[PDB]
Amino acid sequence: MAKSYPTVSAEYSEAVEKARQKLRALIAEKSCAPLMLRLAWHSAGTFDVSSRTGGPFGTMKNPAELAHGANAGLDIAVRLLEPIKEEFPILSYADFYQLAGVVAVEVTGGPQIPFHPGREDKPQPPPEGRLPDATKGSDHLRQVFGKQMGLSDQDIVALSGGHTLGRCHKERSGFEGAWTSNPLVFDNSYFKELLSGDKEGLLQLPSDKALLSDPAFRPLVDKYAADEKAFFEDYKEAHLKLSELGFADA
Ligand code: HEM
Ligand code: NA
Repeated sequence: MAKSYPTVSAEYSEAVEKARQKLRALIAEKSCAPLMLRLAWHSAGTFDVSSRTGGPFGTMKNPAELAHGANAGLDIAVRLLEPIKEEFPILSYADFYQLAGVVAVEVTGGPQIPFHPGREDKPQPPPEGRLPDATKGSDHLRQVFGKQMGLSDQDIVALSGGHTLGRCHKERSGFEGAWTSNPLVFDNSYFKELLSGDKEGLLQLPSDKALLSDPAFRPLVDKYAADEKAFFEDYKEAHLKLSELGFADA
């Protein structure tokens, strides 16, 4: 009951479904689901509840936001998706990029995240600096996910499982390597690798390691490493909330 979703026309809903189908095909055919999940997450994760600025309002299309250091490489994702967007002028960029994130999780075998249309494309990007610093720890994660976005500790650990997909690139973030041996498969391998420690061929960031030493985050790591179904359930709920920060709040 925290949300009151807006009414959109049948044509809008039809466009969402047709765009979803095109996105499912492109994301699978181009093997770019991890990048598209990162696109949706960096679009949404800038929300600060105290000012109601940032969030999933289409601003990743804005070159000034693409130029943020944390968004290096997301210009590639925007350009890859633009041919589909051109076929769906009725849709907001805000909805379109969140739909791409939901599709990225689906096509890699993850949970089916509900999707509710109607986000507006806002004119101003957030200030740079809202997203998490990979070199910091649990206090910082709580400032970013909790104080800014309004999400719970469970949400932090579940969403960190997005690193089950993809990898870091030296020219984008400056880190280099994948968290998992199967980076196109949405599963609980991220948490299993965290628990087994550093090892040749795989990466862990300081922010990942902070989940192991924190007394509230660690039981959640243990749970998700042991129980993929529980991870999928909590991930679905957290991704839904993330994708709707500042949107349709009652
Ligand atoms: C918890 C704090 C987080 C930190 C510090 C963080 C940091 C990073 C960094 C440094 C990269 C590498 C970017 C590059 O070099 O290409 C990355 C990639 C990625 N992030 Fe996170 N991230 C966080 C949370 C999340 C969340 C919440 C999600 C989604 C639910 C997510 C999904 C991804 C994905 C899928 C990639 C790989 C992209 C690719 O393969 O191109 N991350 N993250
Ligand atoms: Na994986």
